[PDB]
Amino acid sequence: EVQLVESGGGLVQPGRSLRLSCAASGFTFDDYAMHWVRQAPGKGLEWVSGISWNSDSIDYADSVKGRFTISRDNAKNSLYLQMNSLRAEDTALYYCAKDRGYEILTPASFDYWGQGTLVTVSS
Amino acid sequence: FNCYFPLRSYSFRPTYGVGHQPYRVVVLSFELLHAPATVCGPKKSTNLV
Amino acid sequence: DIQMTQSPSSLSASVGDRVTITCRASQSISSYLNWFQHKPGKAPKLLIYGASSLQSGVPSRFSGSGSGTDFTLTISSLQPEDFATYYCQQSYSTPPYTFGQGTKLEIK
Amino acid sequence: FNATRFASVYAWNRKRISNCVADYSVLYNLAPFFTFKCYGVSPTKLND
Repeated sequence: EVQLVESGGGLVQPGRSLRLSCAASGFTFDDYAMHWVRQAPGKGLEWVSGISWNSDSIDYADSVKGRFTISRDNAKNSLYLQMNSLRAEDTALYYCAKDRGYEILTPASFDYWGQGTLVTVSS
Repeated sequence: FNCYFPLRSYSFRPTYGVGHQPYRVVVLSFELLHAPATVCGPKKSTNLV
Repeated sequence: DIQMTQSPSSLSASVGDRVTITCRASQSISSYLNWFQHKPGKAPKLLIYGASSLQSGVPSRFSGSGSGTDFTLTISSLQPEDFATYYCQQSYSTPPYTFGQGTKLEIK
Repeated sequence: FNATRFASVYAWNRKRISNCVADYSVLYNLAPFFTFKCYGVSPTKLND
């Protein structure tokens, strides 16, 4: 019943930067871990990044290391993702899934998911 | 789950306190009744006056 | 562990005396000690089981007492066949049935 | 029981419970709670 609203999607040229916002209101956000994952238009799901309940332990996907950064605002119960140095392969769908646990690297997986937002990287 | 063995073993040890030391109990039930009695206390008979 | 000590080793008395022997333990054993009489020529025999419980068939002259860490045996009559070696044994500590040193008794 | 984060063993968390009805059958009916050791009181008569 929890709500996960995502925005920031659109069409941008390769090499530009943008922001994605994911806001949650149906649960307590101060003690849950959150993750960004990627579903390709013609392939399966892939994990991208995630943050814990507090901004101490942080992880990124190997294919996106050094390019993407995440931020978390517990005051307004939301998180942001900065899209930098975009290339032709980043035109997929992105979800904002909620981890069952509190840390970043735990055997507990994502509990509740949100509707994906479509981004396009082309001229 | 939700299924327990009803038998539990007493782990008697000499290091336990008095409240946990084993105690042997023998209970005598007396069928004291007007029926023909066969268990009798030590007593001497007497001539039939 | 546990260590048992015999304060006396050899004691001299007469046929009409009273003798006492003490056995000390390293720590408390909760009155769980036994007293054994060992004739040099035959099999040893038990005198006292438990702290102060007298075994059946032996004369009431022997008397055991004491609890905790120290224990004592006393003979009041000293009949002329009471020449033997007396041992104190504990049965409470983790070392199973460890015996103390002997206690020679002679009459003079 | 269903808390996301517990405290450390040295700083064990103490919670006082009163002025409510306590359903001990809920804790008795969850499979993952493998270890249920109780001393000084029978688990069956906890409800009454």
